Amino acid sequence: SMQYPPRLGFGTWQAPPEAVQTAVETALMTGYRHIDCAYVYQNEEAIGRAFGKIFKDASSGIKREDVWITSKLWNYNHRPELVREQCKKTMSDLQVDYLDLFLVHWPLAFVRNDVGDLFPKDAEGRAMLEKVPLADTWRAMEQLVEEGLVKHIGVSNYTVPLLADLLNYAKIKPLVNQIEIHPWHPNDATVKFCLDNGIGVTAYSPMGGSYATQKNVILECKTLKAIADAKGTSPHCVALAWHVKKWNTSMYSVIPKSQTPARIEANFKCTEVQLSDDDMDAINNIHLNKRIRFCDPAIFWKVPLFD
Amino acid sequence: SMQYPPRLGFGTWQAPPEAVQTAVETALMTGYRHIDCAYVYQNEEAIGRAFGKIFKDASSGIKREDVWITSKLWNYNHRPELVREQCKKTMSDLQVDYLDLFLVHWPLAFVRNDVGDLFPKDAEGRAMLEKVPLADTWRAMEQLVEEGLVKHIGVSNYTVPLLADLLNYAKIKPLVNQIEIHPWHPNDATVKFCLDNGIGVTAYSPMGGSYATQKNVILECKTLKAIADAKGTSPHCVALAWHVKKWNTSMYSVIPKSQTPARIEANFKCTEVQLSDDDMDAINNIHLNKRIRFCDPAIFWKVPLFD
Ligand SMILES: NC(=O)c1ccc[n+]([C@@H]2O[C@H](COP(=O)([O-])OP(=O)(O)OC[C@H]3O[C@@H](n4cnc5c(N)ncnc54)[C@H](OP(=O)(O)O)[C@@H]3O)[C@@H](O)[C@H]2O)c1
Ligand SMILES: NC(=O)c1ccc[n+]([C@@H]2O[C@H](COP(=O)([O-])OP(=O)(O)OC[C@H]3O[C@@H](n4cnc5c(N)ncnc54)[C@H](OP(=O)(O)O)[C@@H]3O)[C@@H](O)[C@H]2O)c1
Repeated sequence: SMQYPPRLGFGTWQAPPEAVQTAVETALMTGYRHIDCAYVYQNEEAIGRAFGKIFKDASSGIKREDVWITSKLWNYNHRPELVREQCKKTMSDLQVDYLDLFLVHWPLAFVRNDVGDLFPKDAEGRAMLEKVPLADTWRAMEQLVEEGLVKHIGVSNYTVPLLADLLNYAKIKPLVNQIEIHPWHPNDATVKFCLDNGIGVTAYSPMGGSYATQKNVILECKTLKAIADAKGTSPHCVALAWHVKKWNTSMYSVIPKSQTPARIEANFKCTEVQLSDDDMDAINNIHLNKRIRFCDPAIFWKVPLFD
Repeated sequence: SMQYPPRLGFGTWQAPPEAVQTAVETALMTGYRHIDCAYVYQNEEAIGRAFGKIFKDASSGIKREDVWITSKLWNYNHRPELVREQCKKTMSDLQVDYLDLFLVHWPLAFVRNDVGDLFPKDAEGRAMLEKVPLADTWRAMEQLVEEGLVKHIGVSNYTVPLLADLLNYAKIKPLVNQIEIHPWHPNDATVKFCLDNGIGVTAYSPMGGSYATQKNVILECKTLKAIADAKGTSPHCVALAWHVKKWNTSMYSVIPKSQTPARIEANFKCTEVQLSDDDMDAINNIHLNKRIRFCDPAIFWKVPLFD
């Protein structure tokens, strides 16, 4: 019954196990119906406890089929024989029998070493990569849909030419591309390319995220704070409202994260904010003065995927 | 090699998976040889990546047999048949073939429901308990020693009468009792009872912990502050030095936790701190003016275990 992820979703990166169960419970009870997960976030079992508690309880008013659940194939599981195994492990942890969506997390194949390092690195701090064609990984992802383990598959951090090439050999097309989009990195050409080619888009770090002590770039933005103040809301909600007005299609969704119940609830009201054309112009100007790609493997893995 | 846990250990409660690997690696490389873990800390797999890496090759300089590794049976696994199952799971996560010590985490048997809630509570917010005699659980713990899965077994949060009764039914004696001990909760009568009966003692929250937002009571103490200042050290090293001078026996250990590399290294120098007899009297008087048991299930589970 859902064709694409619900427009307003909920992220789980960096939420420790001890916070994320309460966070997901709060999101679900607040009304979010799209939860973004990943194996590499090291918290799927805690999330699964939230799903089990809510979906098994006929009193919560929320059933499994009301919720879109996404997870992601980690970089060290790109060898085809590892794809189904991780899918099943992720589902077991999440206490689900199927995923709505399973993504290739990055177009980077990491070695899977004998201690199971999530981020294997050589002495220079560069990620240790494995020889796995992206098409081999994709074919393995397709088999998950054929078996019925997952309803849809997609990609994340794929660039235009990777998407173009995928479209030329995919038997099952990627449902979406999940990529970094926010007022400091609007990513317009790539979004348009996806949507023009019938691929949905999911905006990660939609409020600018928590990145290098980690900082929240949104807290320094005078433009977002001025619009928020004048409208009796938060800069967070103004950012989220900007996404959904800018790209007014059910094929585009946002996945804001908080592990703080008050913020989870407050962010859910972003759909009530009405931005003017002047508001949209002002926000669209932010990246002309400050443009930043935060989630850049050139930085943390010494692999310049986006160059 | 080790009859009792090394005196200076390292705790891992509340360390998220994303921080705890680095934390454990920092501790081991600094010189700690006692790592305190638990299933319920939701981070054993991350800790395992540290152990797996370090113990794989002699080139690290630290062999498995150089390190004392403790874990703990969670409250929902008191049913005898669940004890070995959890022991094996814990060990798989930690990437070890044996534990030096496996503890009964609490003398509370929680129900293990169909969604695996770690903290099952009723409508009134009270923990939901299961009918499992403590002696039944203990017999199942003894089997782990007979099989060779663990070298030693022990208890945590056991009171004097529970310990007396255990000594009377045990075929394998508990090696230690792990309990809350710090300047605000010196726990003298219980410590003395254990040691007098040939049961070791491991001091958890040795610096007063991070507890109800969460606060560190040690940073408001003018007594530890004045002594730390006088001796050119931290209140943290003074509190740790107090423990090891007060109870000067190989049977008594402390497990200070930090997920912060600089603090992990700094705490390890507590052994160089030379406290005087008047320093000891000053620290010993703190609980007369401020006595607090932080880790009290009367608060968070509505079960008054310590009353
Ligand atoms: N490669 C990938 O596919 C990829 C990469 C990045 C992210 N993602 C996904 O996208 C999700 C969202 O991105 P993100 O987590 O990077 O960043 P984000 O959602 O843009 O921002 C998260 C940060 O904002 C804070 N925050 C949220 N609401 C707030 C409010 N109302 N007031 C004040 N602070 C607020 C959070 O703090 P608290 O939590 O402390 O409240 C956290 O520090 C992730 O969780 C993950 O699911 C995917
Ligand atoms: N029921 C049980 O058997 C039980 C119960 C509680 C604890 N435990 C065990 O006992 C261990 C120790 O107890 P604990 O973790 O409750 O409390 P603790 O070790 O007394 O104190 C931990 C707190 O002190 C901070 N800290 C440590 N060293 C510091 C320094 N040098 N400077 C500034 N801050 C410092 C830590 O912050 P950062 O980490 O942010 O640096 C953390 O907030 C636990 O981790 C666990 O393994 C067992």
